[PDB]
Amino acid sequence: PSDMPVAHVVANPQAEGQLQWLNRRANALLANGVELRDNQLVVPSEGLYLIYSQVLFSGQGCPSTHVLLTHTISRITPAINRPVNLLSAIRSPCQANPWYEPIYLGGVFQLEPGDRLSAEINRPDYLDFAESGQVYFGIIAL
Amino acid sequence: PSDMPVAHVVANPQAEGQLQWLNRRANALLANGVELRDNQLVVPSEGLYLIYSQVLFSGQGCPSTHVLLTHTISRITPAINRPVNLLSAIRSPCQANPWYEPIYLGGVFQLEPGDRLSAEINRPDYLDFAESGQVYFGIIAL
Amino acid sequence: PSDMPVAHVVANPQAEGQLQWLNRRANALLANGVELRDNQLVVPSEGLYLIYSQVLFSGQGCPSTHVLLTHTISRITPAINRPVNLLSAIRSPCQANPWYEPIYLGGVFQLEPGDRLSAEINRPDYLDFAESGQVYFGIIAL
Repeated sequence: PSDMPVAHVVANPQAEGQLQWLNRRANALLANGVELRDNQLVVPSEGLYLIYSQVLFSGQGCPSTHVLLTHTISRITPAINRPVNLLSAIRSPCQANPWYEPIYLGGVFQLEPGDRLSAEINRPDYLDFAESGQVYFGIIAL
Repeated sequence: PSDMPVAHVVANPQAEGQLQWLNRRANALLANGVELRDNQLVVPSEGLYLIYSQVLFSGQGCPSTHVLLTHTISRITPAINRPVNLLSAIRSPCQANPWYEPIYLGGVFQLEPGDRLSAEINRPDYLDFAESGQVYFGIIAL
Repeated sequence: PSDMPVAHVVANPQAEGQLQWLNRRANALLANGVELRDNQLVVPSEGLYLIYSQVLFSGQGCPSTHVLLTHTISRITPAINRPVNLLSAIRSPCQANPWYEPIYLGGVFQLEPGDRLSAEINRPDYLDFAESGQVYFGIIAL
């Protein structure tokens, strides 16, 4: 534990089905006001924050070529409750023989106290996580 | 609600042709000394800065296989008027059937007041600033 | 000037064989306590750190399809002197036309004084340091 608000949650291996964020420990972090509610991060005070997140996709051979992987970081203010696209990226893996497609999103944003941030993916069934650090989501107060 | 120099500009949808950075946007930034001139960021004081940027490429089927996507972050010091390769990455999509190839660049650098930073791409025809959060460029003073 | 611990080492072109981190100056960093020993970064004090790294892979035509590129950032505490995956990602280039697959890893972690951090890759044969800004590794104290 230390100064400024901070969070660094990680995927859930046993949650084989969806993308659930957990407060584990190597240093998976979550303190100084920041809390995890409804699988989302909640900022404490007003200020500039650094938001980042990565997800790894994995597949055993392509179906056809109509496959698209997406990762996004939306911001939900308390006034409204809509998921405005802060950081978004897309990937088209296609076109034994496995395939892997990682995605990283990073950026600095001005956040207001009470805000709710989240990181979602469209195809949580390719979501790879057969190892520590292959998918995470975090933020820090600057 | 702020203090250190900071910038987080984004692509321009209507600039269908080139990569133009904009700031007059809700969750976008550009303040505390940092200004956007000639489509480039300009640092205020001397110090360590975090520079990041992402771009998303999109295509509708490959031409052949001789296609290379590149994203770079160069530095230009006032006196020495010359681009310095700070962050660079390359991608080869190729080898009906669309393709999405994102690229993220991040790093911490010591900058001198008056410096001019920029983020460029070689094939602005493959640029895909479709939805929000897809293509951006920012920096922050640590 | 600045005063928190910081490091931003880069690949070694002439080290044609392995991934060697170098710190001369500039446009890379390594100061304020942080040192580079045994090709690894060593933290000075206890606190939250931002760790990032990127590597670029390059190839001249695929062998078959059984090729996997990996980049990882392991930790090593004073107590248990063994690695600890902090950030890991994988990529599969294959599904004489060349190819380019970059990988970026970023995250915030709580580090204890005396810790040793490193960034490794499984196939240092494609590790592409032909240009500047293509392969780097750094950290900063928040």
